[PDB]
Amino acid sequence: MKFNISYPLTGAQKCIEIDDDKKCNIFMDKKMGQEVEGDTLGDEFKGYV
Amino acid sequence: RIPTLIRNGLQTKKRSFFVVVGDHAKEAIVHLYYIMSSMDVRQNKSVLWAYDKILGNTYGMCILQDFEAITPNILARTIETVEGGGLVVLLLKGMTSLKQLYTMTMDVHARYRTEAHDDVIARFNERFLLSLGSCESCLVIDDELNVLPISGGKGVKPLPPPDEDEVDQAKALLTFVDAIAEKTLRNTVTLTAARGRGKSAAMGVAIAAAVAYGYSNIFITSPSPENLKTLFEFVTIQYIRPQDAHVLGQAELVVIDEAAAIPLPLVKKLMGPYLVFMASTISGYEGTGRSLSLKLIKQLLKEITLSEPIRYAQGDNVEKWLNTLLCLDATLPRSKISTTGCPDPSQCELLHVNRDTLFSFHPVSEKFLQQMVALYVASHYKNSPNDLQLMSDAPAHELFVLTGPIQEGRLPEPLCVIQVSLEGKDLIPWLVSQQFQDDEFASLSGARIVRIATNPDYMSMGYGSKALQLLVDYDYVGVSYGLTQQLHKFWKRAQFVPVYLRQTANDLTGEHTCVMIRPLQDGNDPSWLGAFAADFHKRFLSLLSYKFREFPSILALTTPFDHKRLESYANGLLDYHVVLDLMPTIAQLYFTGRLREAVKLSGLQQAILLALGLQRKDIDTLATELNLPGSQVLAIFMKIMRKVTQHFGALVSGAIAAE
Amino acid sequence: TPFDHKRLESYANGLLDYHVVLDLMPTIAQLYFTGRLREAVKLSGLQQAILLALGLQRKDIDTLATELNLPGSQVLAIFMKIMRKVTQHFGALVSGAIAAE
Repeated sequence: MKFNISYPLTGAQKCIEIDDDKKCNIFMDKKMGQEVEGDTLGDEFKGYV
Repeated sequence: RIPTLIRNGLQTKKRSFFVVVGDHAKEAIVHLYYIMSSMDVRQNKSVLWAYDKILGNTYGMCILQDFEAITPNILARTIETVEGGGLVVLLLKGMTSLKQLYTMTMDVHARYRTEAHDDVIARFNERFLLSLGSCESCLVIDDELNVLPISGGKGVKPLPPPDEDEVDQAKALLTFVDAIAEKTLRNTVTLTAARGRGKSAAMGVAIAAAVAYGYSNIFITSPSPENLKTLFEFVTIQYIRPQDAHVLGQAELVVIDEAAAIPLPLVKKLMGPYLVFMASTISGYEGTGRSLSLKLIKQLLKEITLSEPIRYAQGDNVEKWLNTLLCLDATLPRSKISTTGCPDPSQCELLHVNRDTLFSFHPVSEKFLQQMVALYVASHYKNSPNDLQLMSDAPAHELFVLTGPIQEGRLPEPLCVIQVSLEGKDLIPWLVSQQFQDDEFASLSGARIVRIATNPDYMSMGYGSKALQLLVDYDYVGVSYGLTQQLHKFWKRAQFVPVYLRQTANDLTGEHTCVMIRPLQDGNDPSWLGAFAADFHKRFLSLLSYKFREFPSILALTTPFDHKRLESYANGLLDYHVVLDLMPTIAQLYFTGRLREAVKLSGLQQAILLALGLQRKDIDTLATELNLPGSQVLAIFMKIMRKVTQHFGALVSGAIAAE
Repeated sequence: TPFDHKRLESYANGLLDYHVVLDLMPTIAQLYFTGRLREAVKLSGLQQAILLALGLQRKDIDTLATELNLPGSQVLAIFMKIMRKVTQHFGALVSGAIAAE
């Protein structure tokens, strides 16, 4: 699942490729615009919403 | 121009490597557009663009975009797919700049290196240049080359005409295969070959060739699937996977596709009840090491091999290129090509060498590393170039070799090798934090022993441990292996401590993967080892029950932390088994929880948590009862966990969720 | 529990069957958790490692008979003996009385 992550405040357009299955598993069965806890990305996203 | 040359190529049944090197837009993109219109084996070609699903199909022409990154496995696989007259267009960065290219520009494909930023991988570029430069076979088109000379092509140009391309199998199908004799007729045959040899097609023939009623009925099994498609398409073929296969015995002749991939225990039992054709791919990407193949064969075998490719003519320069680039060649197990080779006699000597050996070509050169690679690669059940790239460019790669007599420039072969891969700051450095308790575990550094191998002639000498000692000799060392009572003691004897025992039997080995650490520094690494080890201690009952196999965790040997773990499942992505087993933190939580632990709460998917954790009810079963669409089950489990924690302590859970 | 002790003695001292005491963890598994002994390779609760391999591992009767090198039927006897040993280690005086009456 590829990610088009935008950052309001500044106008930051970034694209992340997340191949491993285990991480994305949190987006499954979630509705549009819900609050994501991007800690299922221990990598560069340590404590993100 | 090249279009004429393309005509020759398809007639010959060969393929060629066309390298476009230059500016991304300039040489790469525009030329690709031009080539597509121009090069028409058929009108144009399929020109599949790669930047596993693809294999059954074949395509005329393709493009591999290495401009940013080069994933070698993908390159090798892509070539195997290409039809006769096809051209593989490799898109490269400016040639002068390519080796260094990779740094800020970096090899993006650096998923081998996995540093924060991608890097150079010069060595690989150097090896690549060597093979490419060696002969005329590959066409190099560089930018700023107004005109590129094309050897071959219409008119007189370089390319000695091969014969028009258009018996080995037939000799094999029933023929070598007629197993009737004073010796048993029923036996096990094992046909091995490189990819594209026709192993499957060969295996398909026997299916009908034996007729239901008539010759007889057949059967087929395979690991995680593999393209079942060719065999059967060439085929009564029916398929029940090995485990399900374990059910009842109907057939006269069993066929197992790439059995090497299947667990020895399961495989052996099955071979006993019937007569079989054993197929296995070697000498390629995702093949099986020939060293392991022999050990596997020994367990029995009538083995046969097929040398020529169905899809192309032998001598196809594209294929030669990839083999050489990838270091497909196996020779060291039987023997080395030199005065020495084959067994490595003499006293074994332990020594370490760095990556730098890669560039120099003299004593200690490309050859030493190449030899080490061949040995480790050969001994593994699966072979992969990712390993090769890692060995070449990746930082944090350290090797130790056990070599036989050394004197002049040329001496005998290596007895053993150890490949350490720093990790930290995949496999030992990705999971200790996902699976373990400290969020921080990912931060330190350690060297995983990715691969260790001792020549079979030399084994049980102690060289293996000798290798490890040399590694430590001059935060910790780690290893992950399929758990075996035997292998564990080896590592334990090595001074490793058992860290983790996962849930899923290795698909290949059939044993559960365990992880162990050899603490180098006391500051935090022995701490992480001991802490995990203790955690495993608490978990032990949980794991054994969960295993199903329910193997007790001996490991190499004869709470507030739980709250954190629990929050991680509830608040975040951590998976169920990690928290769950029979009773890690999750079951622990259910015991305590007053809630629906039972029909709803506890820990797991079903009654959401309890029915899976306590009951061992199926995911499908609770999805129906709970009335979830699937995937949602995990979500519900997480929600259930959150609820229980809140009931236990609202304030504590809030803080944990927060940070 | 004290009731567990009685049940446990009944398996060790008498004829009560394994499943009755055993399940994943009735008194028998309960005993293995507590028992320091061979609960693992030998002790615990069940036939295999005598007790543990069957109770914890779910190993087959046939499998442990070979490892343990028992003729069959004897496995149960060994399980019983293993249970007796664990109880004694826990409390010698208590077990003696229970065996007695």
